[PDB]
Amino acid sequence: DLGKKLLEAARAGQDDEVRILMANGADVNATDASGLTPLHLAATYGHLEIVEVLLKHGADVNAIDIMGSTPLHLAALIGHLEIVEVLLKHGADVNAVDTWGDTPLHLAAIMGHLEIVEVLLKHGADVNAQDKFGKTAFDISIDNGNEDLAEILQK
Amino acid sequence: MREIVHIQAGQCGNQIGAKFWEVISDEHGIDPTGSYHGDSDLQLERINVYYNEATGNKYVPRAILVDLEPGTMDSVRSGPFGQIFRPDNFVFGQSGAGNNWAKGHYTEGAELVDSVLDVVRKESESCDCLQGFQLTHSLGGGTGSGMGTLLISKIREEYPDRIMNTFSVMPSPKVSDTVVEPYNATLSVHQLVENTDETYCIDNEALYDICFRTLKLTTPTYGDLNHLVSATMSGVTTCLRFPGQLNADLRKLAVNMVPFPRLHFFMPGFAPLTSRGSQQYRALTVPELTQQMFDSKNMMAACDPRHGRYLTVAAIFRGRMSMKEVDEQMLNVQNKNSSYFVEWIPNNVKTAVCDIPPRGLKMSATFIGNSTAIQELFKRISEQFTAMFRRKAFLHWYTGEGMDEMEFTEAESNMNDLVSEYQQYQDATAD
Amino acid sequence: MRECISIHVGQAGVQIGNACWELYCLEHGIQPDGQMPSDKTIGGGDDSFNTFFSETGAGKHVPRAVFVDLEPTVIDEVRTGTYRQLFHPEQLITGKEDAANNYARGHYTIGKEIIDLVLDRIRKLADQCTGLQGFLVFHSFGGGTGSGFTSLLMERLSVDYGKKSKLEFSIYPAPQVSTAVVEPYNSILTTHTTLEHSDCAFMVDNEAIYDICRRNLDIERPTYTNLNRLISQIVSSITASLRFDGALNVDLTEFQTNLVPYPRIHFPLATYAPVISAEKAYHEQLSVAEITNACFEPANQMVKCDPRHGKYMACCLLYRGDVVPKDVNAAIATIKTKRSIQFVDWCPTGFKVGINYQPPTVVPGGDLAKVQRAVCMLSNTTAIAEAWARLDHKFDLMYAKRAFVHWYVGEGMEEGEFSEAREDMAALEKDYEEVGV
Ligand SMILES: Nc1nc2c(ncn2[C@@H]2O[C@H](COP(=O)(O)OP(=O)(O)OP(=O)(O)O)[C@@H](O)[C@H]2O)c(=O)[nH]1
Ligand SMILES: Nc1nc2c(ncn2[C@@H]2O[C@H](COP(=O)(O)OP(=O)(O)O)[C@@H](O)[C@H]2O)c(=O)[nH]1
Ligand SMILES: [Ca+2]
Ligand SMILES: [Mg+2]
Repeated sequence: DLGKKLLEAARAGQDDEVRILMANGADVNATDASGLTPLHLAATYGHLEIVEVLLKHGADVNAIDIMGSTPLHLAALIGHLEIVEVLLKHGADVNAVDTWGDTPLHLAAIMGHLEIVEVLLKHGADVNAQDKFGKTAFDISIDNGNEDLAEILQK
Repeated sequence: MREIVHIQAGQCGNQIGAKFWEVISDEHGIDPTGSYHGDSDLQLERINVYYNEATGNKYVPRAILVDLEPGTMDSVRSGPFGQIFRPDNFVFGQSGAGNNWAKGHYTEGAELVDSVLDVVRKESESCDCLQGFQLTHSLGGGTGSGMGTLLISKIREEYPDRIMNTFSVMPSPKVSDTVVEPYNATLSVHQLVENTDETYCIDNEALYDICFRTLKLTTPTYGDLNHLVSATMSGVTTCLRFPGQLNADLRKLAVNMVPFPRLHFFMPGFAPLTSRGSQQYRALTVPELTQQMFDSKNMMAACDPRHGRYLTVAAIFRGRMSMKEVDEQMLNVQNKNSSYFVEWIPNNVKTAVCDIPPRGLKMSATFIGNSTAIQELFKRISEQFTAMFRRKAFLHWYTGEGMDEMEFTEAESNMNDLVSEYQQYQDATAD
Repeated sequence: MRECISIHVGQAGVQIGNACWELYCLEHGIQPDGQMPSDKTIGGGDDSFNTFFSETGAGKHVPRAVFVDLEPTVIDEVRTGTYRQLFHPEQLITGKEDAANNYARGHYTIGKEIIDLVLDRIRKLADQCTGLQGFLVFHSFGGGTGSGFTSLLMERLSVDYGKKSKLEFSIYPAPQVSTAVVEPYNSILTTHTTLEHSDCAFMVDNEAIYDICRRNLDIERPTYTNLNRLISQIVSSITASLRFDGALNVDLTEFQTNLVPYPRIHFPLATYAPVISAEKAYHEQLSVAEITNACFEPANQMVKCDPRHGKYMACCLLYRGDVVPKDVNAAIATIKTKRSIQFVDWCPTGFKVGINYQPPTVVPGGDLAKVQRAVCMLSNTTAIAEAWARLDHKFDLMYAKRAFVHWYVGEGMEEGEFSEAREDMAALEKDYEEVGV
């Protein structure tokens, strides 16, 4: 089964292995036990070239795992700015909500990735989106006293 | 209570540790070769607390230098006082821990820890009346945090009756946007609540904020941050290094500052704030020093003290000034801000005056607060930890070194219980 | 002549003891090396000053005193100071590590490592006495050694010297010069465990002494040196009757007879007058009537409280200097009538009077003017219960939250001891209430 090998190659950043596996019928949209796809894993571990490659070969840019995480959630959380822009350019839902009520904006704000916050805002991120506990991204900036983030959210 | 054994672990630990030794050596009139060049008897009265007396009237820091990364060993030697440290007291491994708390605590770091204990023993048995230990480290990395907390636990069981004290620097995405650092800091805070008596929380978030917004440094360097740290560490150890009667050793400081065993994380503050190119800073008055000292902008932890209550406070004024004036201003700030102190600990603010000021200053004031507002710092880290941990991001880096995943849940649970305990005493009344 | 041994425990007891023995030497004419030219019997004798000083064959007069501390810093100053030759060097006893402002360390852990050495050194002084009457014990309430080691010592002394009297001079804490937040704890703990082992205790309120230095002596920010010089002047007035000829309070037993009607309420109040600044060397001399009236002003008391709020059970007036007995009698009569002084119904409503016709000595370097007459009033009044109430309240505020309690349980103390000590204090407050209605 080439799907499990494609998952591993996407996580490990093996560009050539990804290309060979796809040419031999490997399921680009295969999932591991928790619903993570090769695109999820490449976005998590920062392999930009593999992200672009998968998107040109039928990867669902808005796939969700068991917890409702999209690839954009994970790229925003880990802080890969280049991958965030590639995903948005290929139709990623900027306001996707996971099972904790978080949007990519929530996660970029929490982790302090201010440049990613700006990009998400420029692409229509909803500042009124509340997580499961009622918090918007702006609420998180006030409750943490992060003045730099608070300024950005009122640009 | 005399000798203190100083340990610095990891990159941040050795960096601020070296800066500490540079700054207090200058205060005590000690040159990079170890020779006393000073002009005051006060400088030597308590020199034994931090330095050993060597062969030819030479003073050697009672310091132990540790890192899994060899490169920092050479960077220490390259420094101004790099040749004053005992060559026997460098304990350095082969390869760094790669920001992996598990490598520091369980694998690489555990291999090297017995080598460190031997050096600790050799310095300890050489002491006439050992007080305890101070350790400088970061919580965000792998060596300082992972190996540091392992070293603490080992020392604590060999010297269970001595005081364990740490200067622990908290991670901030504003200084290092490395996403596993909330993991490492949370795992370390869990160790520190159980295994240290006193911890100075030095918050990189606060250090950045001060440099950027108050000192107006557009792009702060580690040298800019560490300038604030060295000034703080000099201030909070003043009472240990010069003659005095209040908080004059590590244990008397502890019983004055720690009313509940787990609530031993201190918020330090400093006035005036300077920027390595401080021009001709004019002397501040005692009332100015006193206000600035309780000001959120002067705290080395990113918390608003007005959002909580002070359980205990120690203040140290340095320089030549009217003792009567200090009594009046300290009394006054306690009257003005009476709602920010708990009423069920009477007389919980203690004041020391020290005659010798720090370099380049005629007046300075140092603040040591045990404040329930510190929960803002732990809640910040806890939120970042939970965002990463809920998606199980990079967990295999840790479990791959043998860590159980339940260690992550137990650490998170402990930090949340710590936050609840601060909130409990913040809401208590005397009734 | 019956001997008295003085014991000085911890920093406060040692520093006050140093000030007291300096003043004693000046009053008796003893030089810093122990020589006393006006003493004709060389190598011995039965004079009144021998209650506090023994004699060697070479004419040296040596204090009957032990100094004990758990760290060496303070006692080292005695060993190298002006009176370095005066004391038995084996009666200066130091450990290495102090009690860290923790009663439990003084009483249980650190204190137990030196207690047997102290008792053996005390036995050596006791063996030189022909008729030891007992002990004067100087210590703070607030420190770990002063509180915790003192009560361990008092416990052992009751076993080894069961029939001997034990008197305390105790330093009661004040926030202006306090070194530790837990001082109310240490104060309650030592009071509870010493109460049955002490026959009479004179409390010195550091706040009262502090305010007298500010008001009467024009010292802007008093230090321990200023406080201790005034305290030693007052302690000297209290022990004068033991060291000189006289008819009042002539042995330790008489202190209890005159001042302590029931064993638990054994805390007399001391008042002293006049206190005049050395800057006023040409002050007009105050009369016997003026200094006697001053003894009933709260501002001159060693403990902050209001005796107008209480009832008297005993009152002794000890004069020093140019004092004609008839003038004391007339001054008493005016006070007995004019002022509002209420005794309990079951006590004789009289004043005991002793006069020593030598004026007080002043120490060179001191803050006090010379005076021709002075008075120290010792009274047992229910108003001193106010001092306990203030302490008990600060205790209750912290103990309700169990603040700092872990420091004590960590050093071999059971948490139940806090509750036992506090309930004994509540019973003490009721003891005063039931006498004064
Ligand atoms: N009047 C007076 N009070 C003193 C003096 N020294 C200390 N104190 C008071 O005594 C209390 C502290 O107790 P200390 O005597 O210093 O402590 P210690 O007995 O040496 O015990 P540890 O140091 O804890 O082992 C505080 O309330 C001080 O204000 C002094 O020289 N004179
Ligand atoms: N304030 C300050 N923080 C530092 C310094 N060096 C590293 N850090 C911080 O420490 C964390 C990384 O830990 P580090 O000490 O470099 O890793 P270690 O060598 O494994 O202990 C990051 O949060 C850095 O921002 C320094 O010199 N000053
Ligand atoms: Ca004789
Ligand atoms: Mg002491």
